[PDB]
Amino acid sequence: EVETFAFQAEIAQLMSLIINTFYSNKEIFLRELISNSSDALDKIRYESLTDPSKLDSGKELHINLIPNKQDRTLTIVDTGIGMTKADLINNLGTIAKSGTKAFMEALQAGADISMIGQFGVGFYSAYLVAEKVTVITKHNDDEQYAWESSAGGSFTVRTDTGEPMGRGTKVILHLKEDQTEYLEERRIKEIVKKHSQFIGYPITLFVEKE
Amino acid sequence: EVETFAFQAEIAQLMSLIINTFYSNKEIFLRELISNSSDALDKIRYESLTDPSKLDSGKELHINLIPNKQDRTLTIVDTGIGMTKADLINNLGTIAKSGTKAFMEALQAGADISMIGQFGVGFYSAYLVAEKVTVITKHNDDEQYAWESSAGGSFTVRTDTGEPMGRGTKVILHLKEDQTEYLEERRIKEIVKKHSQFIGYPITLFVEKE
Ligand SMILES: CN(C)Cc1ccccc1Sc1ccc(O)cc1O
Ligand SMILES: CN(C)Cc1ccccc1Sc1ccc(O)cc1O
Ligand SMILES: [Mg+2]
Repeated sequence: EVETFAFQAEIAQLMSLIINTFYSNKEIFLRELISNSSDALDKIRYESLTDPSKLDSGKELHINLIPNKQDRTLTIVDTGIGMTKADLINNLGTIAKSGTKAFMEALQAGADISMIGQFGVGFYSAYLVAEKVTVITKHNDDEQYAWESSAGGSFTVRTDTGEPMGRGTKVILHLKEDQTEYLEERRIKEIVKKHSQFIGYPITLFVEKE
Repeated sequence: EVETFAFQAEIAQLMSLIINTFYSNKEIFLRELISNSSDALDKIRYESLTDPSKLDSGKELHINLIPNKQDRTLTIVDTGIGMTKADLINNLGTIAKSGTKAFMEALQAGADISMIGQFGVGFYSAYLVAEKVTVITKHNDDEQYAWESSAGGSFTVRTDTGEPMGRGTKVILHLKEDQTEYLEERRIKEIVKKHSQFIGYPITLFVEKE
């Protein structure tokens, strides 16, 4: 079963703004997704402080960056707290309606798109570079699910019978045809060093067979 | 009953660093505390999206800044999710052990104290300006508690029979004798505009009788 949901009007508006506004500084999408991963890792760490069994689904707390030039995908994997099905449907665990409001009011007051993460909706900066985003997630309290959207007002949720993850979130960015620089090792390294050099979890940039 | 707890060695180390390092840019303490309040407000908002009764303890989501020159206190009040007794004992709901580690490693790599909030331990920047901090908190799942510390390696927790808060957190900064500029209306306004101008909750700066 694939279930299809409509985005709330404000989130649809946010994604259309991200897709259609001319804005050259697209590289901040990776900082925002790594920041979300770090937040998710913080959350499972915090829960584990009083219930160590929370880590039975995986003790390692890390972020992996996986480019694939054949599929034209960049995948960000974390072993953080993950998302339940209900979290996925609630705009990926965000307060996206109120966050979008505050982001829009800030843009009116002289903010720019790079400040999106201050308003809790940094995930949607993925659409600066991706035509489609697939999110695979596993939370301790639910089964493994796949969320997907190519924007256009709707997203799908289905149970994921793919590779079991144990716990965490994978964001698969199906890149736009003119955004393949974000598959290049030196480009990813540059962005991580520029924007994410002090993240408190190991970030491993995977290599590809040439 | 007043219970006294020792800080973990790493947190005690962090507070001693904050208290003893020469660092003139102390004003960032307010940005960090407002940011924590905004995070707590985001959390109760998110919970309320699927269980509206979470707001039975108070529908208003806001931040108040209350200077008191007679007591020499600056109080930051929020109606966010609040903290249970267990949260208070776990370093105010932070991952302070791992966060302190990452903050220290960043300081070695060219970070400065103003970046403390990136590592989840921004609360402790309160000790840039306060000799003592009192935290009154009420979470939906627990009773109202008061946490207190003048650093020096220990903190206390007691049930609070003061004014019932409903839900949220009050951080009371008992300011150092040479830090009373942070009670001045124009100074607080300047800092809020400089560092917190896009927070998505109303921030109300209370006035005093002269
Ligand atoms: C809402 N929670 C239950 C989970 C959660 C909380 C904070 C941050 C991330 C997350 S999950 C996640 C979402 C987006 C992403 O890009 C990476 C992630 O790890
Ligand atoms: C751990 N949670 C259960 C609560 C919580 C989560 C995130 C941020 C703040 C908080 S509570 C709080 C702590 C410090 C402060 O300065 C202001 C606050 O509102
Ligand atoms: Mg944050």
